[PDB]
Amino acid sequence: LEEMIEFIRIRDVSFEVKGLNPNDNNLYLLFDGVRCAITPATG
Amino acid sequence: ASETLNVNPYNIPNKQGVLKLTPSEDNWIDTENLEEMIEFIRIRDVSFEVKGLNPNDNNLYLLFDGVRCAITPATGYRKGSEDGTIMTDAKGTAKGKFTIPAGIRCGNREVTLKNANSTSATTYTAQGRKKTAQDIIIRTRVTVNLVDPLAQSFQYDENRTISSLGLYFASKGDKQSNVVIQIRGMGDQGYPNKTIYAETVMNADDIKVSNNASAETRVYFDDPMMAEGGKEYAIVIITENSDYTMWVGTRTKPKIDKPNEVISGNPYLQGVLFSSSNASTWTPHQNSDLKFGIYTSKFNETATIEFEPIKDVSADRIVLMSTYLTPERTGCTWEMKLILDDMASSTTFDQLKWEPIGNYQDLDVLGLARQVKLRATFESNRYISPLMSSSDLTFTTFLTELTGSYVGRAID
Amino acid sequence: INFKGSPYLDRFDPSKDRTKVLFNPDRPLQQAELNEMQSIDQYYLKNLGDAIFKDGDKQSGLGFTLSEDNVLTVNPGYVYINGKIRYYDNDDSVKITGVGKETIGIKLTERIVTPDEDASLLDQTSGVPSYFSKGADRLEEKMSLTVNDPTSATIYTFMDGDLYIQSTNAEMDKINKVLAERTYDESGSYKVNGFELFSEGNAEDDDHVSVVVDAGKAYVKGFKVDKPVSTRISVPKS
Amino acid sequence: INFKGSPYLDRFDPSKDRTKVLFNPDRPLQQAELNEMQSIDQYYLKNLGDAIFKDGDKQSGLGFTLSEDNVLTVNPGYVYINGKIRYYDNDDSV
Amino acid sequence: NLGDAIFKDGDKQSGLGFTLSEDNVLTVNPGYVYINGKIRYYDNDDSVKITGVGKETIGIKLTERIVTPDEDASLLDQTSGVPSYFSKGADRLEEKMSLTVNDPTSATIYTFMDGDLYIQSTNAEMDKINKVLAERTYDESGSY
Amino acid sequence: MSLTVNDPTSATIYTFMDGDLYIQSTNAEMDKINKVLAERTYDESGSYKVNGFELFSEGNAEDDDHVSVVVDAGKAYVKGFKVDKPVSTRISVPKS
Amino acid sequence: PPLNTDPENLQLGTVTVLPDSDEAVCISFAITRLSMEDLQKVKTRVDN
Amino acid sequence: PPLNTDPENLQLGTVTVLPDSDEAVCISFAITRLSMEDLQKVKTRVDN
Repeated sequence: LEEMIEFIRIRDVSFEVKGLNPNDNNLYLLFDGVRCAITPATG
Repeated sequence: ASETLNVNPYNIPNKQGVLKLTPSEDNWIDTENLEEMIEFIRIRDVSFEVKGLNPNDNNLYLLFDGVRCAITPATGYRKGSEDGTIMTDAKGTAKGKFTIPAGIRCGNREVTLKNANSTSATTYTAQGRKKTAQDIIIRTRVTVNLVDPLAQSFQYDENRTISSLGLYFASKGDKQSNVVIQIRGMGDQGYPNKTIYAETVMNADDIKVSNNASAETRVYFDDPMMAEGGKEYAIVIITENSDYTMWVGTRTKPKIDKPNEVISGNPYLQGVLFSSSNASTWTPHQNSDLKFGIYTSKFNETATIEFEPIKDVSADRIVLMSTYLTPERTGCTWEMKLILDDMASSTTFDQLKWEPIGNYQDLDVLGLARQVKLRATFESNRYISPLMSSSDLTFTTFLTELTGSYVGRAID
Repeated sequence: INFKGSPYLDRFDPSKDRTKVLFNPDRPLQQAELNEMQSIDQYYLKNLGDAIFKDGDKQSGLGFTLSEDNVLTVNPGYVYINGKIRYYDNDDSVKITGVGKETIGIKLTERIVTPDEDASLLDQTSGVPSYFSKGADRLEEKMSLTVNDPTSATIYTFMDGDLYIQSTNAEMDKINKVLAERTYDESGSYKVNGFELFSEGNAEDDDHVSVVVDAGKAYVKGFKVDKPVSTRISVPKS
Repeated sequence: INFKGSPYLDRFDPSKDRTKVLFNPDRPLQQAELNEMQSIDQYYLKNLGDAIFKDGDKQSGLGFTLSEDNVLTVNPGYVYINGKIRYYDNDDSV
Repeated sequence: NLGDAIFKDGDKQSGLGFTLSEDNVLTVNPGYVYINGKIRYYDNDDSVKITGVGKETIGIKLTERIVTPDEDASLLDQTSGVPSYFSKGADRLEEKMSLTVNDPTSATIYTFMDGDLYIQSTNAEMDKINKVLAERTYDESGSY
Repeated sequence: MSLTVNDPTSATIYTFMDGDLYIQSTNAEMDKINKVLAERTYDESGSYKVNGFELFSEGNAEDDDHVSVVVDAGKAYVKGFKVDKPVSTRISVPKS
Repeated sequence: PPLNTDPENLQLGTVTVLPDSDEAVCISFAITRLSMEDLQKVKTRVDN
Repeated sequence: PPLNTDPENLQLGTVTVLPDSDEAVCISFAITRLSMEDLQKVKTRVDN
């Protein structure tokens, strides 16, 4: 037909989260629930 | 309860006795000569009972899909003076069998055991697929009834398979009049709808009486009825006769057992009583209810339906066209242990496994069967289970021919 | 009523919107105050109830039993009148004509009640008429039934000996009329399935086509159309 | 409690539709009348509730905490009981 | 108690179809309203003017009184001749309505925006119902 | 005024099935109107699909006795009732 | 032939009661909702 | 196919979980929503 795109690109996505526990730990990023890899921005 | 209730104080009839079909449905294929519905219902004999007609009601003929059939009485019963008809016993009970006519198109059909003295009707069922066409052929049917009766809205709150009610009478009529309990839904009168959900006939033989609403009169239906949650049903408490006097409770009244003590509004505000001089003049009791209990099949979480084998099956091909509902939280596995005409002598269902089969789809033996022991396994929940009719039921089989040309027609 | 006049003294004014009586001790008893204190509340009651209902609005009990000579019994029950709900404890049963419309409706039946008529209301704390026994009188107005007085508190109309209309519980019927008509506003005169125009000879009456038809289900006027039957209807041969 | 007993005597009749009290001038009085006046009003009031509601018809407030031993603590609000809408007086948690 | 379970203060009931004006007087036409527990027939003729800019709310305010037989020859005893001993018995509560502009205390019965009666709540029922229906006719299939 | 429990003839504000509130029906009208509309919607269009929901797959490399079924998102008034299921679908079901 | 003026009753097709007899023929013009008929003409010309 | 009849769960078809494996296949008698799959019964024979 004439159609949208088969894949979203492998884009780099920065992020921020708020309002977890004080110094909460082992926080896995789950893109579509799928475990991906965080760059921990130290601090 | 706080007082009796005379179920028809009008004391006015409408003479629908209550018919049963045995078998009540079919699954079949027919060389009647698209991947169609099953064309004509094969000409097949149905046994029956009908109840609560006139005392020795006479000339009761039968119409199937509204087409005139011939009854043969069962024992306990004569023909009418007319034949192709029955004369009941004194309760208006009649039993027997008749033949499903030719020209009976595939689908559900209305079976009409009657004369002018009493009517009765109920539906036969017939639907599925042929693998080769000819004609599609369907005509269908429709079912309802009315009286001067009592009725009672009642809900169920979660889905449960009603097995029976329980009720109490102050007094009762004779052995040949009756209450019929139907169960129904509700209409935008706020009163019951007209639909036959469930039905059961209850003479004074069938009814228990008490001075203090305790004679636990149990309303059992023939199969169950599934009372879904979040919904008012109604009981329709069909009778011609006043003298069935139950035990109702009503708004702030002295209770019959212990009259020092007085009722709520409606005893069971999750319900509403009604009384009517035509099954529509219904008294809205925002004041009242029956004294009653209700009971369901507390099912266990699975079942075995261990069939007796089909034998000398002698068929290289197979079908399942059984029929059932599996509700949610239920399952109906379907299996065979196939001894074959292909097989050796010691081969026994004991050596065979529960080999499963798919419904409404063809299957192969690839050479002849000779015994099919069968089981369906149910899976279920505490209150609900699959429900399969023993005449919705086929494990169909086939032999194929060794020769059969495509002769094309002559060509100019 | 002019209960303002003695013995009843009744000074209330709804249109001032009087709302309490405010007394003093050691009292010689100008009792207008009591007649008034009751009637004060009964006007606000009247205002508040008549927002909800018309006189003759049926509540509970209230089935019917039309006799064959056409004395309509209405089965006893709760009915609305003119600020308030009242129980039609009567079965008070009225000859309807059974032809055309029949405006069935009530009168609440005024009687003023002295203890002097009603000795059951004379001072049973001492020697019965023992003087205390003329403290007050009453009004009383038991409901009673009428037909083809449309100014009576009209509970029903019967058409040709039918009850003319049968949606007893009725607020869902506004909703129904609306939804069925929404099943008409987009479109609503349609075969959802079935009904199509086959043929078959009537041969019993060998002078008509016994028109063979299957089931169908549908909406027409957007109201639900549902005739599932094995059909054979006679229309004459050509 | 019954105000048809002495001295209160309450000789009201709802089945008659006794409708109004017509008190009489400068009056040594059977206080017998008086229960029976509120009784008259109580019938029509009661009717205008009980033809319409069920006892335990909640009208405000009544969200809840189930105390986790299972003491239900409904967070309080309005309720119907016979004849009338009333604030439900308590949580009364049990 | 029973009024407040059904109605809210400022629920209009009859009459009231504005005698609005260029002067921005709304003579709020006599008719019924629910205020302070009670349905009340509004029978005044108090003309309040608006500005015709921004949000303007029209609302009724009730005010109470004790009123005495000194003020009222009607509170002077038909056990008796009026102007004598016995006669000057109980006083009365009374509760009457008045029209107000922008008063948050008032039971608001109309609201205006730039002189528009931008509100018109013409139903408690078929309004609330179509706020389901044509909205479902947008929703999980619709809007076209 | 006072409270009781397991007297059903008491002014029964609630029932708490298994210490669940047995339901939570806490509007008088919108609930009752839905008990019209989504109900008609079943009557005319029961448990049916508008779109999506279709039956491809993905393997459970997280629990590799399982499929981790990717099946599409999709919509209908399914069971007469307002369904859109937009999901990151990867559902655990056994392997064969 | 099928073009008809009743709003209460539906333009399905014709029963066409025969000479001396009873039986149907409708090789004729017609009307239907959203024209499910036209949507069937497309299927029908795909059968052609 | 287990031919389930749960009156909430609609006939999509099958995720035929593969042997020693996991995946899907759907060639079947199974019928999805109100036969509107008709659109593709037509478009298939057009596409031939």
